[PDB]
Amino acid sequence: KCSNFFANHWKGLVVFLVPLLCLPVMLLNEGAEFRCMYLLLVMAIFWVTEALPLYVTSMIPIVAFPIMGIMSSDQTCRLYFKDTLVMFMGGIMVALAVEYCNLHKRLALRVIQIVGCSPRRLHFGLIMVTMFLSMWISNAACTAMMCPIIQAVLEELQAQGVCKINHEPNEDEPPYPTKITLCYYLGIAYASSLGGCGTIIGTATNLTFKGIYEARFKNSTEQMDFPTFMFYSVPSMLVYTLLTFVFLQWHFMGLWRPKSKEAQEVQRGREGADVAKKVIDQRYKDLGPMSIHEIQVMILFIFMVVMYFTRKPGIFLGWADLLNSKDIRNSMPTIFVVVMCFMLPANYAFLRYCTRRGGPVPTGPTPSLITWKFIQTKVPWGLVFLLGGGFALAEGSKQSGMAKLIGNALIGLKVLPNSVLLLVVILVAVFLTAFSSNVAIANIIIPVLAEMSLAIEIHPLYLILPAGLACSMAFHLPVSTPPNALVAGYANIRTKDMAIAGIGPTIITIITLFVFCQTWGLVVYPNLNSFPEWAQIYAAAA
Amino acid sequence: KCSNFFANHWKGLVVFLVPLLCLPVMLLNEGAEFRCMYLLLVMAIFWVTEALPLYVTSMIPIVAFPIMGIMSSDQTCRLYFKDTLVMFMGGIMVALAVEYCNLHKRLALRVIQIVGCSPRRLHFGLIMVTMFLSMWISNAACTAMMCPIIQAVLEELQAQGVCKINHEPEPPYPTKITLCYYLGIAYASSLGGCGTIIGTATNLTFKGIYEARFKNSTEQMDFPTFMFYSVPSMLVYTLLTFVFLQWHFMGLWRPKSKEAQEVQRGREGADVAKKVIDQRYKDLGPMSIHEIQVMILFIFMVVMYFTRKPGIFLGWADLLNSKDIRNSMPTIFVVVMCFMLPANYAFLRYCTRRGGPVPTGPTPSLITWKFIQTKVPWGLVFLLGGGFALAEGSKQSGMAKLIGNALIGLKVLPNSVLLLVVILVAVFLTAFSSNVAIANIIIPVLAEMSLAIEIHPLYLILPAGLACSMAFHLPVSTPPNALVAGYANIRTKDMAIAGIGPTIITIITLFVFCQTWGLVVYPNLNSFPEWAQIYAAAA
Ligand SMILES: CCCCCCCCCCCCCCCCCCCC(=O)O[C@H](COC(=O)CCCCCCCCCCCCCC)COP(=O)(O)OCCN
Ligand SMILES: CCCCCCCCCCCCCCCCCCCC(=O)O[C@H](COC(=O)CCCCCCCCCCCCCC)COP(=O)(O)OCCN
Ligand SMILES: O=S(=O)(O)c1cc(N=C=S)ccc1/C=C/c1ccc(N=C=S)cc1S(=O)(=O)O
Repeated sequence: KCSNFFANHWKGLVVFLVPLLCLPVMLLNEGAEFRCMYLLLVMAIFWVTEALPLYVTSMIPIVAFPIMGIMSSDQTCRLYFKDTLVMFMGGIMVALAVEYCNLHKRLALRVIQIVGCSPRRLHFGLIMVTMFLSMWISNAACTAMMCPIIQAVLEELQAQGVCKINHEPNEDEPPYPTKITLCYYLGIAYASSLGGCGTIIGTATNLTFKGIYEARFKNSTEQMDFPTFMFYSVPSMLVYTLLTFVFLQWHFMGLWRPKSKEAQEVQRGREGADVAKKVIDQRYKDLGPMSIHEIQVMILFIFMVVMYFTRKPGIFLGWADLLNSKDIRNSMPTIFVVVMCFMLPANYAFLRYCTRRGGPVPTGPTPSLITWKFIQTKVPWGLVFLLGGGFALAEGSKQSGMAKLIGNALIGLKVLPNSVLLLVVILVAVFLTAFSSNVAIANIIIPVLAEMSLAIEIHPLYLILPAGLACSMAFHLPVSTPPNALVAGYANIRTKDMAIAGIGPTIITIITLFVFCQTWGLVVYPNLNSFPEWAQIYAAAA
Repeated sequence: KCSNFFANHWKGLVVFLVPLLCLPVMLLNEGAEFRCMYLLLVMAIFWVTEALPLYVTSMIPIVAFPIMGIMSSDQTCRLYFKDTLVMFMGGIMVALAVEYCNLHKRLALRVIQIVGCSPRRLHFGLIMVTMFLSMWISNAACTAMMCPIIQAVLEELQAQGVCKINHEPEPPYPTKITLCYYLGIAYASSLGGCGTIIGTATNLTFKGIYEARFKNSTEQMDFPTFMFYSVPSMLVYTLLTFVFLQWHFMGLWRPKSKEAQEVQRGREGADVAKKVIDQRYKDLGPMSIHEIQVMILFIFMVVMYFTRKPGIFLGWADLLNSKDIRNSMPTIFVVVMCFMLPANYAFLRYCTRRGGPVPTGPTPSLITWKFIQTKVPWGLVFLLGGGFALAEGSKQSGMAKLIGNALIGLKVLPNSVLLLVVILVAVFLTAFSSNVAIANIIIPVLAEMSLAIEIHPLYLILPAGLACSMAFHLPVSTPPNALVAGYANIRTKDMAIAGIGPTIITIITLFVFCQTWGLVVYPNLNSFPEWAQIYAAAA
């Protein structure tokens, strides 16, 4: 057993040894919750270390749950491929439809002309636009929307000679992305996650903990209206985004290190702006006027986004409330657009048969907006298992009883002083959300915090708001949040790079949430520090 | 001009014009039954005419049902990706694992070696091996695997001068021997597909529909019982098909047909040529531990399939009795084990017995994810799920009862003539379109009609479900036919003439073995069972 043996063969050692070492967890304790804990622990070690492919590791619960007796085999498979998963896959398909024509190149060339063709400036603009867009739309939709634009921008910069997308070349193993590509893709993913926290309709986590608070505490003086939540949350969101942008510049592009070879590259790229402006303008003119194919794709995309926005906005009715015979969710418009792409034609030259006294006749079947061959090749189909694993694991945790075990576990924190309690609550929320779905963590932690707040005589919002915002802060692993998985799949990003890079945003968001809550929340809700009367009534009743 | 536009642009006309033309059905009638019927009619016309891609057409229910009153968005999406579909996808992945590392080549060449080398014995060996392989793999995959071997043998035979691939002199016309070999391979693929549930998708479709419609039925189509029902008839008509082709092209029973002389030249000489080329082409190397491990995993998976719920003893799924397991943990277990296990075990030189060069990098596994992602057909998810979802919506909306009441008049006809008519109609419909589409269209209608009359549902569903897989006349009928017609430049007229034999043989064989052997496998097909009475009364 030389050291070289470990250097070469450590993945197999992990796969062989970890289950045997983790066996005592279930052997010592009787309940089924400990079986679920064992399975979760082994899956977590496989995710962090990446001994197996991620997609294969996500296939374990199908085998594991029926054997352990947690839940039946038919139910487990149905837990995959739920409504939200269909929405995600449809979004990826629509993005490929956009890429099939050259609309993404047109949009990229337009943006470069406005920005000024500087690598540092473009990155800032794309992050800000992504955050503003994600304030009103689901995060995965924004990430899928924005990925091809980033790809086109990187190709243009490479064409001008500024940078390289991939390192110069186990022939199967895909190319390793460069520092700048990592910076851009991680930037758009993090920007989606950070900008989501802005408004009440930005993401489902906000709606979840809002609903829990409203249900548990009616007759509450303080209220989470649409304007008030935004007024509370926006400044912190701005500070997150700017500080995260600065950190990303420092980590990957050598912002404050002039000697570093990273900075010299950006300096040489910026040196050539004057001629690059004419080059970009000429290359844009080289593209012809927008064809009908592009216009049709663009109209379909705008229609999809508008239908996304107007469903139960909360400030007016929307189309969901008109149709109340059955529940309708966001999967409907997406698949509608996917089908409509296959129905419509790319050209209308066949109309020359009946009009314009004839003309050049196609002499062939007319292509549609997209082809199935392009979809079957480009879509990453492993994401089905990776995303469905989260739903399956969450439902298994709920069925087994491990969630109640965790909720009982948090109760012991009552002894701590107030500020230390707030900090520990934020840390616990971040750690738990690292490995699981955001909504599940909110569901398990929030009611405990409400009850514990009533017990110890402090205002419930004081703990509820920071934790609810904290559940969204997931940056380390691809399995933490759908944007991470999407960007990892689109451009092959190894887990180690993401885990190392994610350190900055975590510290930044924790510190800034702590400070702005403790100070600015007092301004927005003046009675936060003190204990109100209606809280006393509920405490006495309970 | 006028005809040419229709010739080029008929698919767009269908797609545009069918929904508007079928709209009055929904407009004039008030019930939800008619909305479901309108959706069914449009989807059926799209599947038959191929106006829109099959996988894309299958996605319509997700949009259509929630907008109407049928079902919610969550429920419709759950209808996709059931247990059986996961079993089928895992089986495809395991078959890919077998294809990787070239085990099928070993089995095929070894069996051909064991059987004779003369042209007739070579034909017999090719047909039998193709049938056996197609029992567990997709049909087109088996055809693609098997064609190169006969191509090489034919090339060498032509080079020697013992036989000619083509007529002497707009592609060249293949001769009778080439037609015999290639058509035999395609037909063998199609016939052997029917033997097993995982052999072809149509089996999964009709089994899943039957299980969904009648959850209380006491007769079950589990993996072993289906095999018991299907295998003997498969062997009988495979043998009869082989005998038919030999008479049609090689003059088997005609002593001097001017076709037996070619075979006599083949048996006199070039037997050694074929033997040498096949023996040399079997130079894969010694059997390796990688292949052995894959083989053991496959055998273990099948053994787990048989011992789920046997009548003789308990077995698993009874020792683990808290929840249902249902033939889905073995398949995914094998798939994961393929990624866990190494392929060399040469790294054990490090510990002791250092007899050779040690590895300098990570050791590969039995398979890679890149191979899986590029080879698996992922549209089957949408196609199969769409079939299941349409069936379930038909059940819930209430349109199923309306169709059954309409077909009550067929009660006067005797049971045997009804079975024959069902088989004939299934074959005729299959002639022009996809097998899975036809199964989706016709199986639920048969189930409801069976409830209306006093007939056991299996009695009609099994023969029709198997008949949906019998397609030989045209390239459009099934992908193996198209692949074979592409390889050897087969004109349509010859294929249509040659396919007459298998049609009659399979029809007669199904007609006889159903009525006789099914009663041995299912003793209660002649009677009307109690649970059927309960279902009919409730409906
Ligand atoms: C009530 C119902 C209960 C049901 C229970 C079901 C349990 C199922 C789950 C089982 C979990 C464990 C599975 C382990 C599989 C074998 C893993 C072997 C890994 C291996 O050999 O790695 C090498 C080093 O091994 C070493 O150094 C390890 C020592 C040698 C191990 C030899 C293993 C093979 C021989 C035995 C096979 C059977 C094992 C038991 C099933 C280096 O490999 P690498 O990293 O270079 O390349 C890896 C390419 N993937
Ligand atoms: C309670 C009420 C419920 C109502 C329910 C209604 C349900 C409606 C369902 C959808 C119906 C509309 C379908 C829209 C797409 C039509 C696609 C036509 C394709 C086309 O032009 O085909 C060409 C010939 O067209 C022709 O010769 C025909 C004329 C084509 C005109 C094109 C018009 C485009 C805009 C249509 C808007 C429709 C809005 C909805 C009415 C030849 O094509 P090919 O074979 O060469 O290529 C094939 C690949 N494409
Ligand atoms: O988590 S739960 O399975 O309990 C769940 C129940 C619901 N009940 C109802 S209606 C609705 C949603 C829901 C889970 C949603 C997600 C679960 C995991 C995600 N990412 C990962 S990994 C993202 C979402 S998201 O769609 O909310 O963004």
